[PDB]
Amino acid sequence: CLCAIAGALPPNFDPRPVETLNVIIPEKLDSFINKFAEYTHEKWAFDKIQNNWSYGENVDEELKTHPMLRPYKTFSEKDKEIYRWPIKESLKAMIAWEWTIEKAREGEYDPREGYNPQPPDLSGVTLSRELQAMAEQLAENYHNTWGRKKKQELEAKGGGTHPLLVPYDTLTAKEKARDREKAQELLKFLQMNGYAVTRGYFLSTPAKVLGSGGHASNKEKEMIFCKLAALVRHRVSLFGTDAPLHILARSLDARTVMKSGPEIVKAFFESASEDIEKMVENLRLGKVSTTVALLPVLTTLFQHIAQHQFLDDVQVSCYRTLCSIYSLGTTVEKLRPALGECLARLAAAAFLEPQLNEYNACSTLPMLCSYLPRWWERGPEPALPAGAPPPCTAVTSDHLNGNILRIIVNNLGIDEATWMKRLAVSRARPELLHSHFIPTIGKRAGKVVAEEEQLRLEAKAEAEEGELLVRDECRDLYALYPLLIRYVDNNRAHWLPNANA
Repeated sequence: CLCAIAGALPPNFDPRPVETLNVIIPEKLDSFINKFAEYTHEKWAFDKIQNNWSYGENVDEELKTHPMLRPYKTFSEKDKEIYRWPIKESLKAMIAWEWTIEKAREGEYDPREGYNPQPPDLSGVTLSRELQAMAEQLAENYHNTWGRKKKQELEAKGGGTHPLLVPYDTLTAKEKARDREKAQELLKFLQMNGYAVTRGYFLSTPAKVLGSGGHASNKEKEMIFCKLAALVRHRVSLFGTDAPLHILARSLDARTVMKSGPEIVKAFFESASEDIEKMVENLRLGKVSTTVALLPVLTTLFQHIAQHQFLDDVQVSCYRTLCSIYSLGTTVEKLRPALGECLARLAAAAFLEPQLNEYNACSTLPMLCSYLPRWWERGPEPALPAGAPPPCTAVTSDHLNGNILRIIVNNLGIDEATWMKRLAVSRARPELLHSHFIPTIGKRAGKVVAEEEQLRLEAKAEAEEGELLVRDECRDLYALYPLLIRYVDNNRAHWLPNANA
């Protein structure tokens, strides 16, 4: 669910300060420290100028005076160290992370009584998001450092807790700002100096590729406890698939990879159903738009050869990849000829869902001729062979993408054959799937004879209601007839031409 949330975004404390005091800054950077300390005391005097503060004998807030308000040149270097200390500890903390801080780009309201700094405007500098992460993590350093000192201190005092004694990610954004702003000046002053400063979303997708690597670890499992977690991770891949550009195509290739490693098991079971949802993720892989994916078809051909022998789950996954072929209808060719080979494997002879998969696979005049022969077979109306022919019917619907309209009227005559078949079960439900193909196939005079089949529905309703009159003094046999007749009513939904009426 958290993955769904981040995917929606894509559209006794234990402080860890880095070691600081042990680290050694190069001495030439200390001259830079002179600069940041200079601006530090100058701007600090400047905010005091904002409130009309001035130098005086002693520390007296009510007197509008403060002794430290004296020029930076007046400081002894050791007094400068009092402001250098956060600077040196910060830069040493960065060198412990070995963040680069090096020479590069060229270096650079009534006035009040007393010392008068005229500061460069550091606060206006624009940190880059990588550098914003750097300031975020240095502020995280102030957080963990002054916070670790605060925890060891309060625990030394026998005290309880403080609001800031928290992991840095916890913070409300303005609390992040409380040290982020001090770091900003730390890094904003760096960028204003123009010095190179480095650690030395799409991240969800790259992490998905990392999931593909952990999936290679799952291939290591295919070599055969973590693997169940890999299965829940596959479920996460499904829910992430529900959330679903070239890197995304790379992810599609990863989907082909996981589909293949799953395909090794193709020839507990709920994880195989997760492999089916993973096949839907393969449909998402079809959505993305190297040739290794075509190899998946090559296993499909030999699996098709297994069909000649007459397990089934591999054929179902092939039906799902065929649904991805329907996505191609919403959208290597020799591998399509291999799909024609599997079509021959179905042509040799329950597997009707795989037949529909072939109808999806349809998405060259010889195909039209064999389809005409299939119409000749349609003339014959053992019905299970027609159920196999339903794939040829939907493939014929694919062929329309003319004469195929009148051929579709002949298909309506085949539906009349289905009506004669319907005069008195689950194969009839497969015929209802064929009726969905008729919905794809959607002349009135054929629907007039079909209306005569509706008259057969009237005779059937009459005999059935009369059977209910027998019930007044069993009906379930008439119920299934009412259901197939309801499928014929779905064919009437295909007939919905009302404007012509």
